[PDB]
Amino acid sequence: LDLHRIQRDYIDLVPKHWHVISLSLSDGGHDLCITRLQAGQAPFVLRLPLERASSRVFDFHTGRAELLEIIKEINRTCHDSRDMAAKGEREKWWAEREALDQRLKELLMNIEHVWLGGFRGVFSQHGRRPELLEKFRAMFEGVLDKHLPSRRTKVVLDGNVLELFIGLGDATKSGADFDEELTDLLYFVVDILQFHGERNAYDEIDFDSMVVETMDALMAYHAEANAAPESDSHAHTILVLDKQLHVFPWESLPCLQGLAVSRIPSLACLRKLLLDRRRSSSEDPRSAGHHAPLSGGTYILNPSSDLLSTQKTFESLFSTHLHSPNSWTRIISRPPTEPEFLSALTHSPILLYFGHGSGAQYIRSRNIRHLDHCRATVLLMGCSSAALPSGPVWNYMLAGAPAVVGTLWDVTDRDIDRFAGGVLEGWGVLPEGCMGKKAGRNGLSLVQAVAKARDRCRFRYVTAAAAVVYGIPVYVDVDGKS
Amino acid sequence: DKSIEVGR
Repeated sequence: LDLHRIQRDYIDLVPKHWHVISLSLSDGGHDLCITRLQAGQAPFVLRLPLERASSRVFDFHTGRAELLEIIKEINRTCHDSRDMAAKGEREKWWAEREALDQRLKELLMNIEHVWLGGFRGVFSQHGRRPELLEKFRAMFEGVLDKHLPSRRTKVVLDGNVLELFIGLGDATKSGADFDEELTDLLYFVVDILQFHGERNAYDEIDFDSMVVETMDALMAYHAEANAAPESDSHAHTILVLDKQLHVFPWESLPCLQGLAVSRIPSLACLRKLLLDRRRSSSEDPRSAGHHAPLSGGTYILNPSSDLLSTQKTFESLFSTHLHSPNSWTRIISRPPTEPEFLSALTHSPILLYFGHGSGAQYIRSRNIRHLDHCRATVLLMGCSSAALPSGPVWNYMLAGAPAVVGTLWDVTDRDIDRFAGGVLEGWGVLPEGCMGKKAGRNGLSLVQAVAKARDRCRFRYVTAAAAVVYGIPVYVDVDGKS
Repeated sequence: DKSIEVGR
């Protein structure tokens, strides 16, 4: 009823090639609750016991404690930098950060392996192929008929359950191994049957054989699916996270790294941003996003004057490509006044903040609330600009910023600059090849650009995993005007 | 031997 009302009043207004994923914990923190919502689709509702493998492993408290310890040490490396700066202390500094990168990598790997397991396909953005799914249904039902003691009335599985198998990915690729994932999903199927009154004992089921036959069915699905590949769906995922789950870099889970994923405080917030989308100046999936003109942006570069490498990296590029030809406002090597900051938020389609922190030292959060409307899509390239709910990102979302890019923890200048440069190139703010005068530009959504830009960092986990975007997909409108 | 990076 409430899921019915949520579907009708919120989700069915969301672009149909996007989906919304809600992540929360059960009372004791024993289960990960995942709800996938999509316009015109029945909801996926999952409750995943984190320790389910044991009775067939680390609990939430253990995982979160490990994460927070890693983050604490990462933050320490970002500021002990100045003191350590020498010539052989360099080696130790880089070694420490490499070790932390590996630690965080392994934590995310373990979360994906143990907590998500075979349900990682719930995050899949693959397009629905109704005719192929029913072919898979017939084969899979054949597997159940052959192997379940209960079939020596039959429960009929929902299509969304079958889509979890498809969502594991291309089973025909070299290196593909779905055995553990498939085992996890076969337990799920047996448990669904059990729930609806078709009962079986695990011990009487040859799961290993079902895995082989199910994998063979998936190879048949994907062989045929690959003959008509998905060209460009502009699929996007929006995460709604419960309070304890924001600190996790979900987007950097191995199975999510390639996907365009953003976060949103609430469904109410998502709905508001969608109703305020600007159309491009131009059956076109890009039309689902907000379109921000390239003209008239603002960049705030090295406002505290001490970030000389960051200034050096971008100042000439910004003068050449933004200030000179596209009427951008520039604030360089001086602090912006609060009126300047508020004016940029009000008038600029894009605001680039390349400085320390979130910029809260220059503009009060409550004045971001007083704004009749926040026009700007905002990139907060500084330490913990989206971290630790209440915070700067919260207020930009309240103000109606279409999107805000920020960091979950502290970062260092050159590596976040590599990321930022990648975002601007992918998004089309700067021409391709600028960071490596250029002309010709990409047109990824901001969310797609952020996901791709994580590749640019020396540390995918220590640096890039910090980077997240709150809001909806934003496209640059190159020839557009406000 | 790359210079230590400066904090955000």
